Amino acid sequence: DVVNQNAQALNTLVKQLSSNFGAISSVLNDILSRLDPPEAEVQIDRLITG
Amino acid sequence: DVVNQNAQALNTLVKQLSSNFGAISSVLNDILSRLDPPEAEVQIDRLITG
Amino acid sequence: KGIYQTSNFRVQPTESIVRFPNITNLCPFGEVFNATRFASVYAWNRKRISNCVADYSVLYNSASFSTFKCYGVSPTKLNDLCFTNVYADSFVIRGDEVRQIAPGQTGKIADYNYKLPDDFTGCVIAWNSNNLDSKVGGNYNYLYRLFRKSNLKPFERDISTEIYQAGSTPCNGVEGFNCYFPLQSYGFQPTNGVGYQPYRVVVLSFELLHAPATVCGPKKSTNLVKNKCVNFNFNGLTGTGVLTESNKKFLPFQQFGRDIADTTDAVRDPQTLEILDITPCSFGGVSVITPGTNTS
Amino acid sequence: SNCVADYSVLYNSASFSTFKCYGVSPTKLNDLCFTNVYADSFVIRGDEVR
Amino acid sequence: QCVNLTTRTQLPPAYTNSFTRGVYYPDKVFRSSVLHSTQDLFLPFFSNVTWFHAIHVSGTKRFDNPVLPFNDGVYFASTEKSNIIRGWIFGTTLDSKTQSLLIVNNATNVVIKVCEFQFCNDPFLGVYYHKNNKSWMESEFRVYSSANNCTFEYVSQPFLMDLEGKQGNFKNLREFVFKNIDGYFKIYSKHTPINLVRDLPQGFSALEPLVDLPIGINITRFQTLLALHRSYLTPGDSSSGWTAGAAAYYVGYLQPRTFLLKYNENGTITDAVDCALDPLSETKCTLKSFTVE
Amino acid sequence: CPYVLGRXTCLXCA
Ligand SMILES: CCCCCCCCCCCCCCCCCC(=O)O
Ligand SMILES: *[C@@H]1O[C@H](CO)[C@@H](O)[C@H](O)[C@H]1NC(C)=O
Ligand SMILES: *[C@@H]1O[C@H](CO)[C@@H](O)[C@H](O)[C@H]1NC(C)=O
Ligand SMILES: *[C@@H]1O[C@H](CO)[C@@H](O)[C@H](O)[C@H]1NC(C)=O
Ligand SMILES: *Cc1nc(C*)nc(C*)n1
Repeated sequence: DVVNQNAQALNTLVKQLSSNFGAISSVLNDILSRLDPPEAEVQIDRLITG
Repeated sequence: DVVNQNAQALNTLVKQLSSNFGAISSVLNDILSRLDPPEAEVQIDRLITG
Repeated sequence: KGIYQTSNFRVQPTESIVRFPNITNLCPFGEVFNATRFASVYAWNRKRISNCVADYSVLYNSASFSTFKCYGVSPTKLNDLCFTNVYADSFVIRGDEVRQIAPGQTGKIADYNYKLPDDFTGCVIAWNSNNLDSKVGGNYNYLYRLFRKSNLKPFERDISTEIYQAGSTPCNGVEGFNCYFPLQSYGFQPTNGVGYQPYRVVVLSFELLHAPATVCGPKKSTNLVKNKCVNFNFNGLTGTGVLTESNKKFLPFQQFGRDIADTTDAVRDPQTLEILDITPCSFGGVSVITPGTNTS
Repeated sequence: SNCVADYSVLYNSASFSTFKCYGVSPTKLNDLCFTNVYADSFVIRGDEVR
Repeated sequence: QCVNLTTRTQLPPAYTNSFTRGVYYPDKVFRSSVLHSTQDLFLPFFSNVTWFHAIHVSGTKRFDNPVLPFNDGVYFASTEKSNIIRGWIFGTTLDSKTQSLLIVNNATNVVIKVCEFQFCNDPFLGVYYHKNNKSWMESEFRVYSSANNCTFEYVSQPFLMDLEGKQGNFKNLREFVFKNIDGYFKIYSKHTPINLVRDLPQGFSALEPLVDLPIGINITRFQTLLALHRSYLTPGDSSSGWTAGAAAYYVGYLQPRTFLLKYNENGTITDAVDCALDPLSETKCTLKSFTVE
Repeated sequence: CPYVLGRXTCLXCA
């Protein structure tokens, strides 16, 4: 159970990188290649907080 | 004390639904009846985060 | 004295790579923005744009756009991107109704003639056309839908000419008292004040970085290097990593591949249709053992 | 007070150049009721409309 | 010209089970060896789908082309052996007062048009069997009486299309999903080789995306266009002297549902969970696993 | 004018 809980916590941490957290996307590179530094700053701030 | 702590935690969780969390309101339906889904979505995201 | 963790071992990119599809023709800027005739707003014209380079700098000699507003994309990024399916919606409105060609807007044009979706990705372009669409006796060839029983859905076109029942007596297919024709003529004159003058509107709609793209900006493609940490630009999608050969079998409607974290880890190269796997260059933790800065 | 806010009858003869709502989306204006309605009317020049 | 058919035998409508069909690819993004959850307009698992026949026992005679609602999208399944279902009609009032979408296969091209068609009450296509040449040649195309003031047109490349009225088993299953969102008519499709006599078979097939048409019209009703057969063995006038080749089609309706799709190692969707079917499937979607302990 | 004042697409004329 200890090994299962630790592996599940790490895999949940990996899988939580797919969330948007209220931003337009979950990929940093997709945000950076479609927006100028101001609106990219807003969306990356949302992703950073999440 | 254990019973009172659990009941107080549940009542605090219920009473925290009245907070605005930086949005324009605390009611979901009042936000949804005054705003289109673009301008509603920011307030709903604030309530969701809170 | 002790052992301390530090930043993980990172490798910097060596060069930059741009991979765009082989497209030579320019996009029909003359056919879209310099057409001889424009459609009415109730019968707005939709044109499909494909297999070309969006070099809008050639518009700089003869555009003079008064309204240019993009929604899903910053304008300064427009030269560095690729667009999957591009549609141009062309019509003519009044000068006062240009503000109704924004999403989430109300008004006669936004409700009965032309509506934009709430999630709209694209750019609205509008310019004054008083020197083209106005004549001295009055140009009445541009129509708008004044009467309708309900609001239009987004990107819906209504070309019906059924007689509108404005009161309580039924119309029986004929016009008369409280029974009006739904289409009405714009009155365009050169002596009209601004806001009563004709405006040509082109709305470009596209979808970005999720499908294979065919319209691309004026970026020169470079050579494809592998097995090295590089900065890549695949069809407008930028990033950093090592590109290697892949055994992934992409379906013909697919361009990108994603893992469990929903980051792009596979791509189809647009020039030579081969599948590449993207792997980040930074890997491996680093610790430092010291006997103390005071000691040594 | 005591009237129906059917602004579609303005579509015949108004031709507004500036229309900006602040506490409410325009598309929600047909679905709401309004309590303390006041209209402030005046005349300025164009450069002060902003 | 519009011909109202006769000699139809009236039977009550039939219904069957959709099982685990109607699943399509939600996006154009490759995923492999993953369990991906997404919400979209899906046909629910084990849905009551409507069953329509084209048969001439000779002795019931069924030629089913009714006008059905469109709702939030349509799942269409066709079990055929010899090329009876040729296309569909989408619209609201299906006359000259509104704009309507024709999708048809007239045995030479695929025609997709968006016009104000004055549609017939009984629209159909026709194949004539020639005894003197042992050939099946297309003769009739009675879908609309007029088409005026219209915007979207598409004609595909020409082809030679087999029209012999074969007998035996239903050999081909063709599944489609039609959606009408934001002025876009999205068509998803998949074809499967089958061998069965009747009813909709159980099984899984992921419908790959076919097309998105920018039609920009209002769609509430739809109607399937079938092809009948005429020969020397079926005498009479145009209204009565006809027969129907055997075919079946199945209609279901999509609603907003959350599905859990399974991408295998090659990137093909091979299984799915409908999270709102029963609490077992809700537990499956919460666990992100198909197996429950 | 395509129509007279009050009729057709010229309802809002004069
Ligand atoms: C002919 C239509 C081509 C469509 C290409 C896809 C969209 C890519 C961006 C194109 C921008 C449109 C022109 C913008 C010109 C801006 C000039 C100005 O601000 O004065
Ligand atoms: C679509 O058609 C139906 C039936 O004709 C009608 O009730 C509905 O209002 C139409 N939709 C729009 C947006 O006009
Ligand atoms: C076919 O039937 C419809 C409805 O019964 C009728 O309106 C139409 O006139 C008929 N057409 C012919 C050719 O009989
Ligand atoms: C099928 O339709 C196309 C498009 O109208 C036409 O060119 C062709 O001749 C038709 N073929 C037959 C057999 O009717
Ligand atoms: C000549 C003309 N035409 C229309 C439609 N309207 C007016 C007022 N005048």
